[PDB]
Amino acid sequence: EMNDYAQRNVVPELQRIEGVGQVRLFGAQRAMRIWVDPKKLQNYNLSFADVGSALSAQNIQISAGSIGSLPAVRGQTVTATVTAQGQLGTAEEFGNVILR
Amino acid sequence: MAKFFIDRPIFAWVISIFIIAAGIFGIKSLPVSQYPSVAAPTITLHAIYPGASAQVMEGSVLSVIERNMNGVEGLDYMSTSADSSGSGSVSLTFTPDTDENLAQVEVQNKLSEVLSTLPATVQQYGVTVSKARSNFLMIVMLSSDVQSTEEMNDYAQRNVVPELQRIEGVGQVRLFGAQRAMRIWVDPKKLQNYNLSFADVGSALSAQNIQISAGSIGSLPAVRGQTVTATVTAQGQLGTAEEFGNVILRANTDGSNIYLKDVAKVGLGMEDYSSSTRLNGVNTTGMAVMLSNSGNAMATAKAVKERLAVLEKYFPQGMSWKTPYDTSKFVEISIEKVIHTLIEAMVLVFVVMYLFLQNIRYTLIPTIVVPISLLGGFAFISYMGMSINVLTMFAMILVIGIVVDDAIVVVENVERIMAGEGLPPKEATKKAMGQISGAVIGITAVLISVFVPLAMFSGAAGNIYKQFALTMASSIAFSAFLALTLTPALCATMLKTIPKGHHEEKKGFFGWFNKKFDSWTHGYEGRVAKVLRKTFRMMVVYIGLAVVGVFLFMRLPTSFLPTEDQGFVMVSVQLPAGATKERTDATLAQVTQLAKSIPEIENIITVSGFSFSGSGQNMAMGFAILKDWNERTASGSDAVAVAGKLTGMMMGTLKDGFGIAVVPPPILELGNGSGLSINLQDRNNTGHTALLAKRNELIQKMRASGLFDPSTVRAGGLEDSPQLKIDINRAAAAAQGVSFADIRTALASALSSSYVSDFPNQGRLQRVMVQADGDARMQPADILNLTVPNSSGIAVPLSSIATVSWQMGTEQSVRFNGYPAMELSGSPATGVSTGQAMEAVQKMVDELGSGYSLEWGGQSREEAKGGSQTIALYALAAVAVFLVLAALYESWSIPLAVLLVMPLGLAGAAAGVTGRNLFEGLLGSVPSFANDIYFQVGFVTVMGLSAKNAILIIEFAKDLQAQGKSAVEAALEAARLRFRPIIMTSFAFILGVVPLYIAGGASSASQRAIGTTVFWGMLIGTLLSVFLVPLFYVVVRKFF
Amino acid sequence: KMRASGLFDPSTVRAGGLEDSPQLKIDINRAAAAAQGVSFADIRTALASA
Amino acid sequence: GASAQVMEGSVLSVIERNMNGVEGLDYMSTSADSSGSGSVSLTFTPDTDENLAQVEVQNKLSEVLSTLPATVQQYGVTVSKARSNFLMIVMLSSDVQSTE
Amino acid sequence: GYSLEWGGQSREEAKGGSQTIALYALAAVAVFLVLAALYESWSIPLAVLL
Repeated sequence: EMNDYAQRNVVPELQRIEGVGQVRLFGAQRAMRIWVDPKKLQNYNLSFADVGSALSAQNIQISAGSIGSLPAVRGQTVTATVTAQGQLGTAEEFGNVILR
Repeated sequence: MAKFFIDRPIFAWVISIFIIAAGIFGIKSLPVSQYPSVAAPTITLHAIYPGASAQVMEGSVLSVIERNMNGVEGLDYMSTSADSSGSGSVSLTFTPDTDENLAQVEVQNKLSEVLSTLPATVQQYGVTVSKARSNFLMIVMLSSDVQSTEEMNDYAQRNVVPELQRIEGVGQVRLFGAQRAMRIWVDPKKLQNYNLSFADVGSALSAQNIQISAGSIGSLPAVRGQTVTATVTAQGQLGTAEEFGNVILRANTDGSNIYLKDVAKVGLGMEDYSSSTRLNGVNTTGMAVMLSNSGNAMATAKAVKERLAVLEKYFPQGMSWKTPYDTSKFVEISIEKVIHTLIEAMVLVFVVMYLFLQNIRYTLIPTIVVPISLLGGFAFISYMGMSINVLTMFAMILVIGIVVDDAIVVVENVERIMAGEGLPPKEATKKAMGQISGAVIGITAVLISVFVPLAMFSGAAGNIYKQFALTMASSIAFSAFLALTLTPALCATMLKTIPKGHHEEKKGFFGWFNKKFDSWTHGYEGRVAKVLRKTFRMMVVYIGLAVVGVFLFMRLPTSFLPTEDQGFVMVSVQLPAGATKERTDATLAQVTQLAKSIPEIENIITVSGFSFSGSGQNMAMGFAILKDWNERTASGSDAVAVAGKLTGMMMGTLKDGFGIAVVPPPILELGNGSGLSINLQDRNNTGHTALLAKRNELIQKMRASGLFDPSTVRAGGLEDSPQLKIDINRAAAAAQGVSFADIRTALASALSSSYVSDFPNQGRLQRVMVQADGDARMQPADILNLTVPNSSGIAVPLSSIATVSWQMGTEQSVRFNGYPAMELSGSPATGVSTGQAMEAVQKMVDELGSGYSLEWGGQSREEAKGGSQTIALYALAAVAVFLVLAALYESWSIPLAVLLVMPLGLAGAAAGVTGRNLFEGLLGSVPSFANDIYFQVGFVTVMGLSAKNAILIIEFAKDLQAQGKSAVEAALEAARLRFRPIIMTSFAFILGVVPLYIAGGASSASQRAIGTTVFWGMLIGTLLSVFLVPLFYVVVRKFF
Repeated sequence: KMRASGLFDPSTVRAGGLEDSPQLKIDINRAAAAAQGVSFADIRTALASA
Repeated sequence: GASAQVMEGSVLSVIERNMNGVEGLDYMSTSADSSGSGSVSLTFTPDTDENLAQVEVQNKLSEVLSTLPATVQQYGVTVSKARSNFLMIVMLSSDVQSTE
Repeated sequence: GYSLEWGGQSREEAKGGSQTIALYALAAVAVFLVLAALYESWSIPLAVLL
């Protein structure tokens, strides 16, 4: 938690000083680590490439667009931007990633 | 020097010739513009990503770009801005004294490795690295009334743009509009009828529309016996819409394959259809000709107009160029004003010298001395790498009296010695030079010591003051060197020997003028002798005048540059959220019909879909450009009255939306009128509603419990908008045959556009874009779900899985220094400085919880610094002038006698601007005079000239005491000897600034602000100095 | 007209550019490609891998 | 896969027409053969350092990198501020092996 | 419409055509100004320019 708070609030604030060239944080920031048991992949006949394809296909930003764009017909009045989340940000959501 | 240059007139004449030649070579090698390099290096990116909201674009590109733009040498601050259009801008502002090219290539080298983790959509359009600091020369408009916007844009890009940026002087031409592209208007009903989609259409557009590299017959590893080598050309790329209409999508087993002309609509169009430009109601393109550094602006505009006439000789039926706004005409009127005041100053100096010195051979001396000093000042301008602009010419206007004053006071002493002693002009000029050589050396050193700390500030005001300092100090030094060398030769060779008794025994008009001037001098000497007895009452009334001058100076408002008329008024139309382009165009047509009913407005430029306060489908802007200054010579003809009448007509006629009409200020980098901006940042990254609640709490605390003019304080960003968010249920998709990439591809193909490949269109290469059908995407009902991963699979639409419902979401995202922020606006309403308002808003943001900070941006960063740059430098300049006077007079107390004319100019200038404000407040508009840059430099010039007069009086009084005279007697003879040249240079300066007092037209506000300041300062300073300087000498001689 | 004039000696005044050579030109007929059943990816790969 | 017409018209033309505005530049000379290899030669004024000109060329080049085709953005535009004449020709000779 | 341009040494040789008379006039007026400064006469340096 302190290494994640240092990378987001302490490191980019003190590296804008005239003279500072490198800020080497002894540690690492936050990431989502998935520890896979290889003995369970032999039972369900799965591989790491299937997990990678399921993580690349189900976790992506969905940029839909807008309703009533600028090349419109004569008569359009209401314009509303469509926003789709379509993304994962918690561990209990990442636990339900569909493989097969 | 003075004894050496009198017996050798050619030795000074050739030095004057060298200074003339250096000034000519400097004038012929100076850049011409209107405003100098005031700005800091600023880098703008302008990334493109169509079909996205503000938060998605922010979390996609802005957080990845801004997290790696740290460590660059000289970075001051950074900000990112995004909206719902699809274009985000990252403004990186650097520190001064930093090279902008190295900073720009450092941002480019950082973006070269930032771009590797960017998505594939922003890599096709590319993220450029540009600079915000750019010049501005001309605007070229093209109206045809028979063609469209895209055809005129293509004609300008093919025949006008490559011919305008090839001449000398033009730096960069930027078009205002989208280029041509191949739009494929695809109907999804034919796709779901023929069981197609958009992915196969994009794959076909990437597959058939492609370039082939076939190689060459007879390569280098050849066989024994080959003689002929030939290359193979295989052109398999489409370039016609009829060729694009026959793109095979899927071939059947029997025949009749699916084309692109039966399930879609292929045709030429624009790229985004966002921005439009109109001039008086017709279709009009846009070109912003930007000047380059070290170039000319007067000849460049004439060359652009000649090239436009050559192109108009080959224009088609309808098209005609028209330039509504030009900045090159801003500088020819200034040079014309400089030449006009120079000619008028020569005329008045000739008139005064013919009235006083009663001859014509004396008048030839300053008319040679002054232009060589002007050329030496121009040579010192060109040596330091400066340029010619409005501030340089205003400083050359303000230095006119200073370079004639040393020419007058030398020849006055020469004529006085020749009339008194009857000597030949050689010995008389030698005696006058031995009298006043050290005096003019001390005057020159005092003027240099005054004008040096003006060029020592930091910021925009320092960049403004540096031009005035480096012009006026150089002109003073060159005029002093000319008065030391060349002027004794002109008084020695050109002058005639005065006749004893017969000269100064006039008959005619003058003898009466000589008798009246002698009676006035006797009355002035009697008044001085009456003043020189009661020293205590005169001292306490001088102390009272000094403290009331400090009191009148302290109660003045502050400014940097006052606003002035430029010839155009900027208007902005802001419709409510959820508005299309048809209501925006109707309101802009109403704005045009309102602006056509005003006789002051000449043209009107109308821009739809783009504004300075955020771009969108409802924002719009306009520029109402007025007529010339000759036909607008009235009371209600300035841009402020036109803006007020336009606001009053917009509030009464424009029903849909609201539109404000404000005058454009001076230089944007100097935000005079921004007040106090607050960027309320968040550190813990809570959300958007908590930051909005905190911004509302700050607004309510600054309105009800504040003094920040509560009628005008508001959020200076953009309000929220209703949206059409969805919630894709993964549990319903996992229990059915619904994947996740198919919904993404369906939404990105329906509600947004796609860029697949390029195609050649008459030499150049343009884009090919698929936008499906426009009519289908009108209602919020979206039913397109498909793609079961084993078949076509039409099972259920996006009704139970999507759960479409309306929401309220923001349409703008602004981040400051990595953290998101909200833009505010303050105002120092009623006589309150910003130094306590900053502490008040600091306490208001400190009394909240931990995790909410602030950051002053724009103009408030220079006012955030302490006040140790004006008072300390002024005290150092004053003590350095004191030490120069102690070196001159060989004493310590008499420099304190000279230093008592310094509050007199401040008191006179403050009383003059207060009288002008109270005179214009009862008979006109709001007083627009304050403690700006022009008032300060006028106070500096009247301080220098009053100090010069005081040094001359003190040097004339000090040498008369060594011959067995007292203090009051030497002061009386010094006043009697110096009554004439002081009133001579005062009459010359006042008659020179009389046209500067009532000047009207282009840039007339700055001319009035310098003119009334130097007028009242010179008047009150002379009328107090000629009665107080012998009193100061007397009360110092006895006091010590 | 620059040669054989007395000021410029012959056999040394030539052009400084590469002269034009006869090249091979391929015109793809998409109508026969649609009627016979060959896509554009096959001819492109053949011409780029030959 | 380009001739001498579209290569100098789509790649070298925009670079030549947008390279104007740089101070010191006296003349330009672009050349493109039939093998698809362009060469823009920018000649400056004498008495002027290459340190500022070499970064102003890269500043005026990166603005037109987005309107360039996607093929020339992968190979990039190489900047070589070298002379054209030859100083020395080092010849290596051996009678025991081939020249490769 | 058919205009010519030079290259390399020819550009410098074409640029150094009008420099000679201007250089001679500048050297002559420099000698004139220096000898008028030193010997304090206008008639002295006119006999040196001959």
